[PDB]
Amino acid sequence: RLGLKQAEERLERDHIFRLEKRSPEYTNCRYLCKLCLIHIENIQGAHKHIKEKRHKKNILEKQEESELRSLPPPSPAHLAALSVAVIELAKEHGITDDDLRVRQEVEEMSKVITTFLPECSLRLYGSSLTRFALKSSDVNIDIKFPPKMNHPDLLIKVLGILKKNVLYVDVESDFHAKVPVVVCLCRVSAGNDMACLTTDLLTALGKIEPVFIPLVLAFRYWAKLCYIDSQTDGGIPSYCFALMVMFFLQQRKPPLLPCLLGSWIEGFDPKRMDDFQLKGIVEEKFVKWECLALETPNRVSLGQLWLELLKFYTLDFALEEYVICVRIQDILTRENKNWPKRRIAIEDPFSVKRNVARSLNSQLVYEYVVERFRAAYRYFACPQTKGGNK
Amino acid sequence: GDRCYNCGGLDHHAKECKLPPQPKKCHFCQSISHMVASCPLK
RNA sequence: GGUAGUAGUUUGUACAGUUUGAGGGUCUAUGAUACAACCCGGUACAGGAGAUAACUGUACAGGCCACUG
Ligand SMILES: [Zn+2]
Ligand SMILES: [Zn+2]
Repeated sequence: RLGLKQAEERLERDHIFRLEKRSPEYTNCRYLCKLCLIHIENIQGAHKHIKEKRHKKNILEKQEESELRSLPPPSPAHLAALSVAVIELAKEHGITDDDLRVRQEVEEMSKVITTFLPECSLRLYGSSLTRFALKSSDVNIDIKFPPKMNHPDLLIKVLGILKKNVLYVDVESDFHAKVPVVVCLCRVSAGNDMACLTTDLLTALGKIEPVFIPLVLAFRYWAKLCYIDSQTDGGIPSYCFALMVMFFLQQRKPPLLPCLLGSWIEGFDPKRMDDFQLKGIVEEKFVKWECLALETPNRVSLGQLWLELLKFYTLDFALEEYVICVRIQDILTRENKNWPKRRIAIEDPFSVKRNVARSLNSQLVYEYVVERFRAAYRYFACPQTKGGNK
Repeated sequence: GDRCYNCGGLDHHAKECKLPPQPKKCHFCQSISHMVASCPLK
């Protein structure tokens, strides 16, 4: 009688717990696994489950997570060294205002095209506009055009010139992307309506929060190291990484970024915000709330922000459990929006119909991302020369 | 060669053992109140 | 444009159970004994459930080649 507990006591060391009451989905089964999420019916079955390769492969990961949680708190000197290291990393590889001015001086190419076509649709877009990367996401100029015209013929005629002049090198046109594009590295994709609406927000945040740019830049550099940034060949969309950072700052206990919607709203019904629609920024103010600066400035060492971000995305919460969104500070379940659970859920504020990040369906890539996150956390948190930074 | 883990019987090993888990027994004194390492009279 | 389904042939993971090759004692021992059976044993255990590869069908995530209500 009493000894029976000892028999399951061993099982208690592998995170195996007997069901308090019978579960309707598995009536026969009487056991559960915290890590594997599998039901069992007999103690012999539990012991067999202990021998499972995946059970131990997850037990080792749980032990590593526990070890990471137990790391000693960072010292002030280590924090300062890490902060200066992140500042150096951001400034060395960061698009500065001079580079953005050089890129703007797009105007010459617009002048060239205007001679051919009376109506020319050119607008700066991508990493240079946001200053959140160095030719990583939406490199150079990605254009947007109204839908009143016909995009295909426009694309053909505009690419005609870039192909005609022999001065340019390696000019092709690819239509395999979500929108037609021409490379000469120029990008011409007419019909965009929401991408500019998002880069407007990203540019607006550039100077409203000084620490926003360096943190997103460091995250982009780390993704480039890990190869997760590239949308093609799997991974996670390159630009949405910035949004990822925006989620951390927004979900941090002391927020560094105001909420896009919900900060000021009337008749707020959190059940569904699909009807609500946003618009372009208005003098760096809150996005259109008809149907982005904190009241008090926040300034903390960049190393502390980096450590908090790593803890948030590695040791704090389960990535699959909740979606990455910036519309509302409140956490939203994935099943509420009917989104898949295999792909990492990232939602840009201006479009909630589909997941922006759908290239992480492969579980191998997700496991690689998680293990790289853990490796980065242990590399940075543990004391090392120059604050344990690249 | 070794007693069954589940039942403490040399007849069958744990994998072959089919009976449900039952209180452990101290081999030295044949008492389930304590284990072999904690036997008082040993 | 949105939900769902669709013959094989393909995708990466995990997998009831079925079969090779590698596995763990070996030292703790007198003696037997045509191809006519059996073996003394000081120097052993702890609370501990014990292996890798080719088949066999399978819940998952999107497609090959695109289709249907
Ligand atoms: Zn037994
Ligand atoms: Zn005893």
